[PDB]
Amino acid sequence: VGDIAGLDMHAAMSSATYDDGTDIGWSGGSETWGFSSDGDKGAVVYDRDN
Amino acid sequence: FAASDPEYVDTLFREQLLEVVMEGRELRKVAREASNVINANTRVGDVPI
Amino acid sequence: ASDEEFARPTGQGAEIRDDGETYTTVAWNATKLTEGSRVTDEMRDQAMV
Amino acid sequence: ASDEEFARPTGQGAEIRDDGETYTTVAWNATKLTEGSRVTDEMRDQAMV
Amino acid sequence: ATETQGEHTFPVEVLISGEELRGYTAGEALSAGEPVYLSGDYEVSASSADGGEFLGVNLYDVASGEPVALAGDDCEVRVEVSEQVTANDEILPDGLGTFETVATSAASAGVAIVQEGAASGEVCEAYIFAVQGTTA
Amino acid sequence: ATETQGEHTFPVEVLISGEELRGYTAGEALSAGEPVYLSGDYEVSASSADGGEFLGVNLYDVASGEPVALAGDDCEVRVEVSEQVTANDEILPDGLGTFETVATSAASAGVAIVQEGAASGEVCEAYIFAVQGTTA
Amino acid sequence: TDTIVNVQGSFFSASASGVADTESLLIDPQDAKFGAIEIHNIAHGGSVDVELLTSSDDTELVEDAAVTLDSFTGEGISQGNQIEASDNTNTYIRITNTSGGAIDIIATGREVSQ
Amino acid sequence: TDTIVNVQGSFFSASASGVADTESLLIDPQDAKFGAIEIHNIAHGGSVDVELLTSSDDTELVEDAAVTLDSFTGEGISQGNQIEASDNTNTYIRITNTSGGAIDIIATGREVSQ
Amino acid sequence: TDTIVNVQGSFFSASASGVADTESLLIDPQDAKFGAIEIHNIAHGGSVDVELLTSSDDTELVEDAAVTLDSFTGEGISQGNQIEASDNTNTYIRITNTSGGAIDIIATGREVSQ
Amino acid sequence: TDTIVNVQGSFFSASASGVADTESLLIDPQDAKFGAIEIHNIAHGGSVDVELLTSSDDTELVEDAAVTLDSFTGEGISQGNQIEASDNTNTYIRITNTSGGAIDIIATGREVSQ
Ligand SMILES: [K+]
Ligand SMILES: [Mg+2]
Ligand SMILES: [Mg+2]
Ligand SMILES: [Mg+2]
Ligand SMILES: [Mg+2]
Ligand SMILES: [Mg+2]
Ligand SMILES: [Mg+2]
Ligand SMILES: [Mg+2]
Ligand SMILES: [Mg+2]
Ligand SMILES: [Mg+2]
Ligand SMILES: [Mg+2]
Ligand SMILES: [Mg+2]
Ligand SMILES: [Mg+2]
Ligand SMILES: [Mg+2]
Repeated sequence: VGDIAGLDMHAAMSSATYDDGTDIGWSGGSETWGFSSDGDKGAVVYDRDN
Repeated sequence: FAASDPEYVDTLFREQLLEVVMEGRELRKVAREASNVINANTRVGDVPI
Repeated sequence: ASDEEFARPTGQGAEIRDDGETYTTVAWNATKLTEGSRVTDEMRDQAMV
Repeated sequence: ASDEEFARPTGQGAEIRDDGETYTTVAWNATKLTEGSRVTDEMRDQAMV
Repeated sequence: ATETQGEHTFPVEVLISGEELRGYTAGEALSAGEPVYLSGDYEVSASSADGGEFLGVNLYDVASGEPVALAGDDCEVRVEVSEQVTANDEILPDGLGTFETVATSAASAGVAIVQEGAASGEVCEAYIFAVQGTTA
Repeated sequence: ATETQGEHTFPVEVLISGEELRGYTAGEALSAGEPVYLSGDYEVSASSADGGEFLGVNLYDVASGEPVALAGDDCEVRVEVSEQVTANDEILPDGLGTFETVATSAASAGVAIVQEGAASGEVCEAYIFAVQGTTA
Repeated sequence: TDTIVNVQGSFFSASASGVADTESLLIDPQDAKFGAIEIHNIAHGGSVDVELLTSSDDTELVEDAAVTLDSFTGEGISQGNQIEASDNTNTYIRITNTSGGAIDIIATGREVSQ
Repeated sequence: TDTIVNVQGSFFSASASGVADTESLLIDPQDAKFGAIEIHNIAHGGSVDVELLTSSDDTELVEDAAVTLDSFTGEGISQGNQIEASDNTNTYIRITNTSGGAIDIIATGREVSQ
Repeated sequence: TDTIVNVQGSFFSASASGVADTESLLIDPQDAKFGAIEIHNIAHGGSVDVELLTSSDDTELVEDAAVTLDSFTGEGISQGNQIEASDNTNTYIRITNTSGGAIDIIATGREVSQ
Repeated sequence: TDTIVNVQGSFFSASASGVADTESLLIDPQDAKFGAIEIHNIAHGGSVDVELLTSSDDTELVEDAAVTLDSFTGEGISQGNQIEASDNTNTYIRITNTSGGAIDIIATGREVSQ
């Protein structure tokens, strides 16, 4: 799981942690963090150094 | 109000510019491994077939 | 203990507000589970086991 | 930095041409995140933790 | 006032910010977040409705005759409401251990301003800014 | 508010004294010394005229949605007035980013008291003593 | 040579009891696990208009395109349809009651791969 | 290249012999091992009403929405239907005898995934 | 013995809102992930001409062959079609508005292997 | 329990533009990678005869048997057919123009196993 598709780190994150804008003073991001319905962003694959 | 950043952002200090410039797109470089390489003695030459 | 929270986005010079660790309990109240069995002396004598 | 581009084919004794490194910036604008809590001295003494 | 995290109910921390924390004596048994007024000399009891009876809110549970810590004006507080409050609503004591809006009450000026709105029976966040005593 | 010293313009220090400095989110673009009220949950917007809309003065310039600091009550403040103010005048927001006297407004009570008098468009020194919200 | 049994892929249904004289059942492919639906059956306890909609929003119906497919009269069943809707293509099906009173609507079919 | 043989469905049927003059056969998807059913054939020994119901209980019929799909006169077969019902949607199909005497009813179809 | 569940297809749709009085929806198989499409449903908010085209270019539309399949009159739906197109065969479907104003067009189907 | 998504078919099409007054499109199963074809759609830009031929040669059309299946008239579409041909059975389909002028022809279908 930490060594898949040429990736060498898995960063497992929480459901609550993305900014949905419901917390006070937090201005929501553009996306939906999830994996349940159309447009849900469930993973990000990336270069750690960028 | 008291002295604070949003008031004096460009009058008491400069916004940081990072010392490291971040790299653009790197293209894959393989031709030397991927072919027979001739280090030619001349700019023009012929290979016998 | 209470759940972890997210720290609060704040202005400069503004008061840091309190959201302290908050506590509760679950109360155990151990319930006496009991079981009895009675046997006569003649039963105890005559049984093979 | 701009992306890597490709060198240009040239005649012999001819002027080398310029496609030097061009640059841009990415901004950051850090937001203050704050958390606070308060405890009375008597609570601090009496608590098991 | 209480908060839910799964099956657990937690005691709400009445104080969000402020240092206007003052010692009185309880004239009766008081609960946390309860609005209170002066019933005798340095002695506080729970507020009745319709104004003229507010010094602050009680910070922890006390029996009758015990020393109370009170949050006065200049405190941001988590307080329970009997009706729907929007932000910028003025609230004052309800008479029921809670806050209601100035709009609902027979009074015409409040003691706290609502900073975070809440439904009936829920916890708003408010800023205490005034005291009400007797004017005749 | 701003201060001309020859060719130079300087920002006016909004805060004279006090520690009633509290964090909110800007509901619109706000400028230093501007009066504000709660437009949403911990969200503040520019006050309108005739009272019922005051929490404090904006300490520094902010864009919409940014975290703002306010001076609330028990702050002494430097603020811009739309009319002549003498000492002991009660003032509240004019709806123009400035303050006016209670005497000029349709309101019957103010939010600050003028300590140092000023002409129209100039900086008075005032003490913030109240907040005003929705009473119906 | 290898022999396999085929069971048909997931059943889908949306239903409403006592939908009012001008209200609607909205069939949303978000409710399907495969994200896309094919409606074979529309059962109506009175007259209904069937409408096929595209949304301008990925998650809620905010109408962009709308076509009234057909109007069914009285109580009955329509079967053998292939009315097709997807979440990723943002399509919705609305069955609107047009009887002079409340009706019951049941729609069924199957899930299709998005 | 790989070649597979497809055997269709899993068989589903409900039946009643001599259902009384005003009584009914209740087709319940809970009887199917995959939990959903698609009825194709209704054979009826006399006149019948077909009714499609949603229940308000997860396991028993407690009527919420109800629609009479069609009425079949006389004795015969209705074939090539696709009346669909499932357990976790609590859907039910009722065949009601209207003939005024005792009749035989046989419904057939196949199981479908839940 | 070995028992598998079959989901019946992969979904495809093209849609346009307010397509003008002589404009068209181009249904392009290059938008499908499997490379070929089969349109079953055309829902039309007014009158339309349906046209099938071969391109002389592998990726753009440069009309080699064209046939008007049918003309649909008024608002409605055509369902159960099998209008077929793919990238490698350079086939496109064009739905052209013929109404005296703008309309909404929704086309649906499934993907087929290239 | 194991669940599979079924994408149907492999696409097949032959087409021609401006085929002359008595010339033809020869639909040849040798062009299918699976060796056999089932044709669903014949789009014709004028009147055409459909003809089905067996060849006495494995690779070229040397007519053994020939049958004219139908004559279509005007510009239009014939859809949902199952006209069928394979290479090892040396079967060819000929669409012959009868319009008295040049027309466009598009045939589509899917590949079948040999
Ligand atoms: K005060
Ligand atoms: Mg999407
Ligand atoms: Mg040479
Ligand atoms: Mg908390
Ligand atoms: Mg030169
Ligand atoms: Mg360049
Ligand atoms: Mg303070
Ligand atoms: Mg969607
Ligand atoms: Mg059930
Ligand atoms: Mg269930
Ligand atoms: Mg192509
Ligand atoms: Mg190609
Ligand atoms: Mg052959
Ligand atoms: Mg052979």
